[PDB]
Amino acid sequence: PGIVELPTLEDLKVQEVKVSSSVLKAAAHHYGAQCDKPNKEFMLCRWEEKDPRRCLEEGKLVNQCALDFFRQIKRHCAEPFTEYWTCIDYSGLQLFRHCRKQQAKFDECVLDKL
Amino acid sequence: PFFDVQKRLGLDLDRWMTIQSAEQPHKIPGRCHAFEKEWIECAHGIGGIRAEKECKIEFDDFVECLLRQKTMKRLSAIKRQRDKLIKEGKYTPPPHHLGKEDPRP
Amino acid sequence: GYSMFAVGIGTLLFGYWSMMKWNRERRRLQIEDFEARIALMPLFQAEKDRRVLQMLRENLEEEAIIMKDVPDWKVGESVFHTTRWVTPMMGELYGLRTNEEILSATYGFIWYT
Amino acid sequence: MPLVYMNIIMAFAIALAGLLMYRSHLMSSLLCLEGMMLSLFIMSTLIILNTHFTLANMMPIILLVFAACEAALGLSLLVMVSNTYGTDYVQNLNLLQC
Amino acid sequence: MTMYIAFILSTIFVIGFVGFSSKPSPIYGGLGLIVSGGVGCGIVLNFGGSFLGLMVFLIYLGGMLVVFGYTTAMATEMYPEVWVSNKTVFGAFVSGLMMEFCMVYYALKEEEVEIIFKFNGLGDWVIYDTGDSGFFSEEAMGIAALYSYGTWLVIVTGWSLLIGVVVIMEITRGN
Amino acid sequence: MFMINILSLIIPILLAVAFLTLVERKVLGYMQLRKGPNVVGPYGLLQPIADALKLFTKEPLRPATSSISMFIIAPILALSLALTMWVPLPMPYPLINMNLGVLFMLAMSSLAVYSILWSGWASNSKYALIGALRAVAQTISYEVTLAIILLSVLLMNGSYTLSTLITTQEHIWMIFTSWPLAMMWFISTLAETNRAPFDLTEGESELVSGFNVEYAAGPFAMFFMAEYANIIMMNAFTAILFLGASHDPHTPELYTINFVLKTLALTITFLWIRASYPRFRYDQLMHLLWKSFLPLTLALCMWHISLPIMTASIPPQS
Amino acid sequence: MWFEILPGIAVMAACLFIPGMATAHIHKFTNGGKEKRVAHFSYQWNLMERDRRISGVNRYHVTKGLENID
Amino acid sequence: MNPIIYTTLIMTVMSGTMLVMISSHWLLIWIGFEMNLLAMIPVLMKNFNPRATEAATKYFLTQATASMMLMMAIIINLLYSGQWTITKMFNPVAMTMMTMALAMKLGLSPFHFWVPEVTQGISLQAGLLLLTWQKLAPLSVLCQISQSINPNLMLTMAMLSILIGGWGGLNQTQLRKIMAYSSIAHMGWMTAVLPYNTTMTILNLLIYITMTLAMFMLLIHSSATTTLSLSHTWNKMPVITSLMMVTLLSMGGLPPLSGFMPKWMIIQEMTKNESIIMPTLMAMTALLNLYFYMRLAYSSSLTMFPSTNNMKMKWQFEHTKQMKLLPTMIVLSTLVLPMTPALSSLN
Amino acid sequence: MNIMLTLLTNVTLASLLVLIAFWLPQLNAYSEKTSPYECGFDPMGSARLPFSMKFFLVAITFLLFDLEIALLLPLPWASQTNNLKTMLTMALFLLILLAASLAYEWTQKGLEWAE
Amino acid sequence: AGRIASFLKNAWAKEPVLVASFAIGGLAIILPSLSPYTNYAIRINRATPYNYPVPLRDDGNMPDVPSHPQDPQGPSLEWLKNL
Ligand SMILES: CCCCCCCCCCCCCCCCC[C@@H](O)O[C@H](CO[C@H](O)CCCCCCCCCCCCCCC)COP(=O)(O)OCC[N+](C)(C)C
Ligand SMILES: CCCCCCCCCCCCCCCCC[C@@H](O)O[C@H](CO[C@H](O)CCCCCCCCCCCCCCC)COP(=O)(O)OCC[N+](C)(C)C
Ligand SMILES: CCCCCCCC/C=C/CCCCCCCC(=O)OC[C@H](COP(=O)(O)OCCN)OC(=O)CCCCCCC/C=C/CCCCCCCC
Ligand SMILES: CCCCCCCC/C=C\CCCCCCCC(=O)O[C@H](COC(=O)CCCCCCC/C=C/CCCCCCCC)COP(=O)(O)OCCN
Repeated sequence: PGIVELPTLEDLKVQEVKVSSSVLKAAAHHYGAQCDKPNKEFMLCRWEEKDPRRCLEEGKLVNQCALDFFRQIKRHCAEPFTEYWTCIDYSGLQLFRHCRKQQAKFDECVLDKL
Repeated sequence: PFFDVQKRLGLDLDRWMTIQSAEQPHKIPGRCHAFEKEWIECAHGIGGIRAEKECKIEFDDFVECLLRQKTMKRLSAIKRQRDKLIKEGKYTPPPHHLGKEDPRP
Repeated sequence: GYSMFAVGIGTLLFGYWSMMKWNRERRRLQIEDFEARIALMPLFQAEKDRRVLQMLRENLEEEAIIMKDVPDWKVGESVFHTTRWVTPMMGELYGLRTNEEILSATYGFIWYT
Repeated sequence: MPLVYMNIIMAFAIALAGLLMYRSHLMSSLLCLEGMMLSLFIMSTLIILNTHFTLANMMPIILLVFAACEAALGLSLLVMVSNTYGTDYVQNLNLLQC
Repeated sequence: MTMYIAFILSTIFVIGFVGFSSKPSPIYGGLGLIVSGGVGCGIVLNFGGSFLGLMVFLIYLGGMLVVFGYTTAMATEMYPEVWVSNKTVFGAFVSGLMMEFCMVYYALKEEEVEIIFKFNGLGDWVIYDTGDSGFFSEEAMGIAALYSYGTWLVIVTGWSLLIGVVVIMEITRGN
Repeated sequence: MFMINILSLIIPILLAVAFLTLVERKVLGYMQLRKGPNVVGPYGLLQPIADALKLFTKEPLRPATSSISMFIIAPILALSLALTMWVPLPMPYPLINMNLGVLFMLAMSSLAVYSILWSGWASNSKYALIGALRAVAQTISYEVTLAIILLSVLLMNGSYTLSTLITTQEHIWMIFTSWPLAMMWFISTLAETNRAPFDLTEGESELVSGFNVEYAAGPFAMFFMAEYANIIMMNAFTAILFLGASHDPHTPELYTINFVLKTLALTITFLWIRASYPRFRYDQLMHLLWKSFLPLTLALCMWHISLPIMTASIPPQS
Repeated sequence: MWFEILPGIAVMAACLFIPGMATAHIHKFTNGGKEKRVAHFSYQWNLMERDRRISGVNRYHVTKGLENID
Repeated sequence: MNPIIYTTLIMTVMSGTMLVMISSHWLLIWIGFEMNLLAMIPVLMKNFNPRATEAATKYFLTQATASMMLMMAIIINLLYSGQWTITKMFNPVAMTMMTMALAMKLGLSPFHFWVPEVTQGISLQAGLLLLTWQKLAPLSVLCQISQSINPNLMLTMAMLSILIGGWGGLNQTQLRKIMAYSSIAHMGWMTAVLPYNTTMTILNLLIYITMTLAMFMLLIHSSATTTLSLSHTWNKMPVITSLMMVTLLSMGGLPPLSGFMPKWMIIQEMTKNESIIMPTLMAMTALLNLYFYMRLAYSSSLTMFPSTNNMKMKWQFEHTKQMKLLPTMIVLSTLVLPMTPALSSLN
Repeated sequence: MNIMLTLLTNVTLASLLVLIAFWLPQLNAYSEKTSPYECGFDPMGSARLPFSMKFFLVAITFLLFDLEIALLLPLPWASQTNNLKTMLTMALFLLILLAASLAYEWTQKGLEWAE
Repeated sequence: AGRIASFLKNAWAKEPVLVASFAIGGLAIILPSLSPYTNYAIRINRATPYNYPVPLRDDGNMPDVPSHPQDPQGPSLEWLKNL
């Protein structure tokens, strides 16, 4: 029935986003506000092609956008973000409601700096 | 025998639950949505006698998705050959397979 | 007689009002959490695609090494007539790995309490 | 098919054989009927869960409902039989022949 | 191969079925059916069907309580029979056990068609889903869809239950 | 590390049952104008230890007419089920976190009746049989109403997870929203635990010892421990369901203290009720459950389905 | 008593305090001291599995912050 | 029984049959069968006595076993093809189980033993219902799944049903058991032609239902359940016995009566395929049913049996309840052969 | 896995308690000690004789009413659908049907025990 | 109108439980059709985003679809914050 085409391992290499789920959740809203365009392009490719092998470059672009976003976040509000995601990480359900002061500080920093 | 009351009145008493490719809640897809969709679109309007012959390929793919007999046969063949090779001692299996792999997110 | 019924009805109404307020707030909080998940989804999808493809490629290379002894085995041959992408069965991704990974991939979520 | 499917099918066959082979008590045969219903529930649930047929998830519950009806029906009849004979033996249901 | 948990549970399911199908006495038959209901709940739980397994266990517990009461009322004798108190019951039980063991050996050491098709084993873990999505339980959504999609099913089921109440009253009226 | 958690759950529960025996005896004594155990140990604090040591050094009897396998199986089932019913309770964190904890409690509770059923049948004596049939009647009386009350109360929780009840009652106790359901649930839990005025399976005045009349020494002590563990567990379930303590994620000890205090209050209320009232006739319990509780429960289930939709107050977590 | 009933009540209260406190402390001891993660749905389980994969020591509770992205 | 409750139960029986007939989902067909059985059980027990209770118990056991096999066949079909629609039945083992379950529901040989017993244990009205209305749902399902049938199994069961109906009817003095064996033979005839033409099955079912309704209504009009009690009817109302004789002759399949039309048609259809031996066997076997019909006609209409003195009193009174559809049923049972081509309207 | 371990632990503890109870103390079993208890006098018949159930109709009705519990349990999830009118209509239909069945059994003396 | 008042009084004097049950059931039946917040419940249910919103391909002729989540087009949840 024919053989299955697969990408090489070298083609699958990309810089990785290696922050935990609490870190991702603490920055989720700003991340979706800033990196919207590459993510939407990747999702449209994914839902139109119906094949993960045809949207690899879009995934690499998504990783690059996330890396740039987190580099900026590190560059301007390391400490408020660290406090906010530590607060989020302590919770067993990772709840937004239990840490609003740290979220307010992080929001103020990102608004003023960027 | 069959009085197609639903078709005559356009009621849809039970047709919503006849197939897995039909409007699930929250758009949750069946495991074999595409195969069933292709088979149904192939067999539509030509009758059962013709569909049993001319849509045999789509139906075979759908049944393979449903029960996965050939996939297990192929996996078992690969595993048997690998086990024979290691028993003979010529296999030399890789670190990722053994759990020493460098995981990615 | 009348006083007890009135007091019970008043207690019920006060509880109803408080629960209405709290449940609406909880609905808003759920919507916020769902939006955060929506924002995070594309990156997870990209990494999942890369993980699945990498496991498939590793299995393909290992099978090409293993199954060269036999006469009539086409390496990487599909079992479907169609040439479109088919989601892996997970016996195909974890078929050559240790039973610990197999257990974690199969029953890990169900047994986590 | 996996081994579990064969086990459930074997359970159904065993319950059917138990129903078809009466000893004395009508209650034991009713229990065999209930066992057949349980086996059908398990088999259908496993199939529906395996294929992720979301709307079919309500089908087994429906089965249970009618099982109860069937279970109630049988029990009702047993009561009458007992009230006629002081026992639930199938030997006493022999007033009518072929 | 992985812990054989599903295979063990299904074997115990078959064993309980053989236990109540040899028909020792409705007390022990009810015990065997309760055991089968428990292991079936476990089997369904291991596939992701928590609600269905719990529901079937609860329903069969209630049914077997009613059956126990009816056995005390109408299905007793001076010496109730157990699996080792009678040669017919013991023979049926041993035949069922041997049939199950033979079928398991046949399907495990070989790959042959018993009745329908062939089977090699490999454990039930192979045909799983690796589906990664959802803030909800799919089984819960499908079952809850009974009140929005299954209006016809609800109508026929409710009518059948009301008719069943009327029917049991008519049957036991007597006269 | 998990086995340590299991042991630290199940040993303190057994100690609590042992001293609940003493507390019940003393409360009944002081409500009956007497003292109760105050001799062996200061304030009777060594009485449970003496009772346990006496019961486990006493000869156990195997009746000649009894079915020995079921006779031995029944107390084991009772005690193991009573211990297992504790594992999904959030205090504030459960040992086992279940999506459907409420249904698990329902199923295990409806399984626990077979201990009494099989012990009474396997004793092969008339009083034990009468007690077991009374147990059948009691379950048929209470089960459906209990389930419908549970569903009606949980229609405001949004799920069947027991931990969510803590967040549901963050501001107000659920009793202020469903106090009629709370009353019916309290009576139903009195009936489910075979407690006075619904202690009909034992029926001391009518059936001597009822279903456990043939049991002695350790097997009898096991039934006793299972019963008292069920008492404490059901009152803890009521406390979680209707009087929700506030949980601070950085100080769970406060929640634990609050929840334990509420559970002890409800258990003392159980003892008070036992000391206060006479016993029902077991057909009268069926009539009370099927002619008064069931219609009101159906109407309240209708009301509690309609109310969140009417007021746009539906809970989250579909 | 009536206050001589209190010692038994205190003993029962102390016994009943143990399960909750022990569960909380054991959960904190085996999860980095930060309230063991809850996974009622497959998405949260996927989050935990990703955390374990990127932790570098096969433990989900080991959290990697911004220092891990150079 | 309350008349309101009886009407509700009859309506529920009919609703279950209609649900079977209009459903596209296998689950809804199974539900229709369950509802039909649940409502049918009390109708068989309307006049309470031990024989009625025994008949109801036997009927319940048979139909519950059949429904369990039905559901298992449905589930096997779903396993090998995720389909719920009633169609060509993609699995052969499931199709065999489905055929056996439907045959057990219909009372086809060798699952025939319950029919004479249940018919004898109930009243004549309940027997009328059981032998006329209860055949519609399984036959409708069989017509819908006919293309996937295995002709060997169904033809074997049909031939066995015809043979057993004739042989069993040869031995009976009770009228209800005679009717039951006649029903078994006619079901055999109906299922013999099903794999070739479902229109012929429908035509045979309609003619059989008309003749059976006329027979049962005549038996209710003259309160006879045995041959000897029917042998008195000539001394009270000879017109009833004459109409009964003509109806029996029609049920025997003699030309030019209407009962000849289905067999004739079926035979022709079977010769349109090759199928020569089986129709010849079927006709030669139906001669047995003709024989015991003729014996009944000898007892009731063609000779006069001795009567009793008290019969004189019965001469002074008239029948109170009158069946409005009996004359039309008799006419349709006898004089319908010249309108045979109208069967085209059935397809 | 954890739930299986918990079940095993509880069952093992109960079994060990039974074993200790039966093997630690001194046993002196004789025929009179192990005879059935009927308040000091020998029983007339056997305890395995049929024992009449006066509430059999209520037991069958309980069987029927238990399945409506399974029907009504998914209501918390059903309350999250977009078409709330149909869901509310169907839930009220089911509850009204259950109440009507209870009323029918009540008015026809079905809840009265046999005498 | 006068006999039914006596009937209601007698029912309240003999079977108060059934009176309360029927009153509660009737209120639960009829009230939801007269409430303005039922549609609010429907809207709240529809506003819960369980699945991912898949973007549409721009053909250049959809001025009602936003090009960014923060754009003024698209649905609004501002009614939900005031509830
Ligand atoms: C000609 C003779 C007429 C009288 C005899 C009728 C006999 C049958 C009894 C009832 C008739 C059945 C018709 C109703 C079929 C249900 C489906 C239809 O009505 O649509 C539903 C409309 O629901 C309405 O609420 C109608 C249902 C209310 C039924 C009232 C109960 C009447 C039954 C009484 C008789 C039954 C037996 C006796 C019980 C008392 C669902 O619509 P909707 O949800 O938008 O969209 C679904 C698609 N989605 C999921 C993708 C969104
Ligand atoms: C709370 C739950 C967990 C607790 C944790 C501990 C669990 C304890 C274990 C459960 C048993 C408790 C009872 C302890 C009493 C001893 C019972 C038995 O084991 O002793 C004798 C067992 O011995 C046997 O009778 C025969 C002797 C040993 C049999 C030989 C088997 C081969 C083993 C090799 C031995 C060589 C030396 C061993 C050391 C290496 C039985 O004698 P018997 O009188 O009837 O029974 C009544 C005992 N009395 C006298 C105290 C009243
Ligand atoms: C401000 C005005 C309030 C208006 C409230 C609405 C109307 C209230 C009155 C309606 C009916 C009230 C109860 C019926 C009248 C009085 C009771 C009666 O009929 O006789 C009592 C008698 C019971 O006494 P026994 O058991 O026979 O005693 C034997 C020993 N001597 O009642 C009966 O026989 C039958 C009772 C049937 C109960 C109905 C079943 C449960 C239904 C209620 C559940 C929820 C209903 C909601 C749906 C309906 C919505 C409108
Ligand atoms: C604005 C919209 C709101 C909708 C309306 C809501 C308000 C409705 C108000 C009425 C609710 C009342 C709920 C009470 C439910 C049952 C009451 C009842 O009538 O039961 C009695 C009996 O019920 C009992 O007495 C229970 C018996 C067992 C007693 C056990 C001990 C007593 C309880 C001690 C205190 C318990 C405290 C309960 C809550 C504890 C905290 C959770 C029936 O028996 P009879 O009087 O004989 O009449 C029947 C024949 N005609």
